[PDB]
Amino acid sequence: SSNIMLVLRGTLEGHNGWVTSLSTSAAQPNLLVSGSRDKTLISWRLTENEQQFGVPVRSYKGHSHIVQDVVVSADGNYAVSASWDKTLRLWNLATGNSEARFVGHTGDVLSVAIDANSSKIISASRDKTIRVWNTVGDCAYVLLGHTDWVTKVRVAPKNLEDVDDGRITFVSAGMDKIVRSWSLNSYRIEADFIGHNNYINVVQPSPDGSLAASAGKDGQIYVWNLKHKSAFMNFDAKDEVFALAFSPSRFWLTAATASGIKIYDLENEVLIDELKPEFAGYTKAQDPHAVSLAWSADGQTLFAGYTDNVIRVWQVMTAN
Amino acid sequence: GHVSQVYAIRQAIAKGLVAYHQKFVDEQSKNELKKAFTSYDRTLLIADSRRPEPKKFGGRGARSRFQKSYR
Amino acid sequence: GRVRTKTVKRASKALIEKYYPKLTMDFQTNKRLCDEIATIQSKRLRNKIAGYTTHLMKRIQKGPVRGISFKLQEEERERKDQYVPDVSALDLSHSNDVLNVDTQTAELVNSLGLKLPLSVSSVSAVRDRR
RNA sequence: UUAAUUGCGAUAACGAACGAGACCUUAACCUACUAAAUAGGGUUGCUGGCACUUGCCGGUUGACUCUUCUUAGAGGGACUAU
Ligand SMILES: [Mg+2]
Ligand SMILES: [Mg+2]
Repeated sequence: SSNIMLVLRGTLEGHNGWVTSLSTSAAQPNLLVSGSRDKTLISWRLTENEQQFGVPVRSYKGHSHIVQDVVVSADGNYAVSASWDKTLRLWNLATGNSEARFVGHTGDVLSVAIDANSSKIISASRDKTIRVWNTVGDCAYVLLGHTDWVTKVRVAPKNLEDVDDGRITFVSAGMDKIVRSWSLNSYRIEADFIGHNNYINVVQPSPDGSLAASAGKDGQIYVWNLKHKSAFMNFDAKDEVFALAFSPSRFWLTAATASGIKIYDLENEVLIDELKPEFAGYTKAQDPHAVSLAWSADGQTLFAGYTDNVIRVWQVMTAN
Repeated sequence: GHVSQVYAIRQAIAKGLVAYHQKFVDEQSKNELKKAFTSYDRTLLIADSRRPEPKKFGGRGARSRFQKSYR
Repeated sequence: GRVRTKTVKRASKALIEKYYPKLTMDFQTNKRLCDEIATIQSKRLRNKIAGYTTHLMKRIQKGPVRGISFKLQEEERERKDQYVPDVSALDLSHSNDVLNVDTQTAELVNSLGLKLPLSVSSVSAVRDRR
């Protein structure tokens, strides 16, 4: 069932380091902000004309070191960048200048999260801590509880929780081999998740916000319930799964293995498609793996940022 | 000196154009300018790294030496 | 003339042998790891140490290499060592329960006072010219 | 193989010490941080001249503001990285 084929449609050249992270806003479907190892963000405008799927719009210089995680705002006009210089930068997606410079992490920041609304900034850093900031730039909360580095923090979207609660729930993980849930208003702990043999490389809550997918070094992908606080399922990728991403339309998990990109069909608990682009002049032992994954707003296109300094887009083209 | 100043103005004008286009114009224009520039006298956007070598005793030059008598 | 003298090589070897699960393929991540898990005095030596650690990690990923060892590799070696075939490689499981011996060892078996299933065959005393 | 008794190694040699390297000073690169009437810049004053269109080149220790260059501290950066 669902004989869905996805084919590479364009390549977004222009970066100069590994495209570490990607982000897309639901409101604005034709804009894509990508941060790379070249210490710069790039805003891409997507064109449905010919070979190139997008067009770079603005490069955001101002970061001294590696840019790890990139998050766009809900409205699609602001972008928060986490870099390896222990600082966070807020950028106006049109002006190109920085608005706020969040400072306070003693270790280089690895991930950043946007609030459901435009209120709070959640940042994870190597200093074993999480920081909650306002949009102005000051740090409101210093959440502890992790004894090692925290690599990924992405907010669980509130779908239909009771009506309304004014409570902000997200997850956090890193080299502590644990996954933690946090609730904000106040701004304290929630349930835990201990399933990983090795340390967690990346976590990503489902678009609805009730499934949390975590991945690690051993390629052991775990899927948990947050609102139920229980395990949902478990698979093995048998490679290095660098990044993973849910899909808005389909019930799918893209996983960036060290060898290629797997897609897991969640309802059938079986992988369906594998993505391995064709490079040239290599030795098949160091083919550029994927480090960043991001689906489109609808769930029609997939953006993958590789170590070959390239964004490649796979458009879903169901060949019957 | 004179020619050093001239090359400084060259670099200043080129880098100013590129930075302005990056800041307020567009990415494609900036990359086109960089392709036009760096394909011609790479120093136009990249500062030269060669600079004078400190002098040393026993030599009237930075790397030269005095004459030897030998007899 | 970059040869990476004793100190960096030994330090990287110990780093791999004590921290292989945490080490990665990337230079920058391993650089931060070197900063956190080891007290390298200067930073040029830290960078050299991380670079050689990455090189040794890449060599290990390509395959097993001499000198360095760690828990995972030693466990895999022991597991491969514990391999014993369930099928028998002796006691005439092959050659339809017949072993081929010449006359002399047949007389050896006879004079030993033992009756084993033998199969006499002359050894053609003519020797190969090599 | 290395500039190197520098390493890979083979081994009645095993472990080590000095030297080399490491290390400091200096020269780079920092539109990232801290800042500056004993360094510079912008806007605006108060003026000079020419143009006459709102602009150009100036002067002022008059104000507001900034740190790109100039400085110097903490740091980053290159480890033969891919
Ligand atoms: Mg001279
Ligand atoms: Mg400066």
